[PDB]
Amino acid sequence: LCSLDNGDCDQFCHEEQNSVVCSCARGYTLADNGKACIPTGPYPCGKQTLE
Amino acid sequence: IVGGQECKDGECPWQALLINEENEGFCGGTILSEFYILTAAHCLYQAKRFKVRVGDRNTEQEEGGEAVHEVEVVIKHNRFTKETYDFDIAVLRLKTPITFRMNVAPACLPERDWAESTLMTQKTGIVSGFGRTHEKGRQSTRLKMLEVPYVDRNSCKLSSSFIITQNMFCAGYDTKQEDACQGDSGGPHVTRFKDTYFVTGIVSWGEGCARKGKYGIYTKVTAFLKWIDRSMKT
Ligand SMILES: N=C(N)c1ccc(CNC(=O)CNC(=O)[C@@H](COCc2ccccc2)NS(=O)(=O)Cc2ccccc2)cc1
Ligand SMILES: [Ca+2]
Ligand SMILES: [Ca+2]
Repeated sequence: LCSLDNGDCDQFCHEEQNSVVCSCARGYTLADNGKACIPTGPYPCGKQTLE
Repeated sequence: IVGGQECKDGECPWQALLINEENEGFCGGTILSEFYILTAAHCLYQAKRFKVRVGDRNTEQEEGGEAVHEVEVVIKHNRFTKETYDFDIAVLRLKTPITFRMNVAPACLPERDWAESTLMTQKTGIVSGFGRTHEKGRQSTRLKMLEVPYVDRNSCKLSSSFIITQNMFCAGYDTKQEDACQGDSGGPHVTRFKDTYFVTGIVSWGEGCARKGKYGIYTKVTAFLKWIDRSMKT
């Protein structure tokens, strides 16, 4: 269930075929584990900037 | 912003400030990408011509991180009307792309269903801007941010003297003296999720600022995601 801790997804969670399917916003690519979202550039959307 | 805190270095990078001829900020906006800014439609009546400044946190001086951008295209929602403040949303396309850097970065656009079931069901969101720090005061020179609790939709309707349409939601406190205010309009209301911030609202209106028994009213972004995509696509 996506209702269970967002299905362990980093960002978007969908309950397709009774199973979890995670996706990401633009600027990120889904990780090999199909859960984490990996940034593509130095300034991915939604991240505060440390430098 | 009434109460809350000052946005520290790199804390509110998606904040945008609309400035008039005198380089005075009159409304806020949210950076969606290098060419697009999200703001409120009622901000388009607050000034003849205007520009968009990013990376600013103090309008009293020039640090060297700020950057001004001219507005190429203005896309205001056709159904907007000052009579109800419904459909209070607009998207601006800049002539030149924003250079992302310290204090300058976009906020993420979430998906509709996920946003409504996971982001708007969170305890709080965050609103920011250079608006007034008090109801009768002047515009703030420092960018401020404020954690605003999501407000039960029912409680809000009962507290409002005006109609709360399905294109708006409320946030803030019933009596605590913290709230967005005039000048913050068009500004961002973002929701944090696992260290990633998603745009969830647009500073729209309110009966006064931080008044007891009253909340802050924001344009419900999830209700315009498709409209926003179209505006950015075409
Ligand atoms: N969170 C917040 N507290 C907040 C955030 C942003 C803004 C900026 N936007 C505006 O002011 C839009 N104008 C209004 O809201 C009018 C009219 O409100 C009634 C209404 C009529 C028709 C349809 C729907 C509502 N109120 S005010 O009390 O005169 C606004 C003000 C408050 C303080 C100093 C100056 C003006 C204001 C308050
Ligand atoms: Ca400055
Ligand atoms: Ca209040």
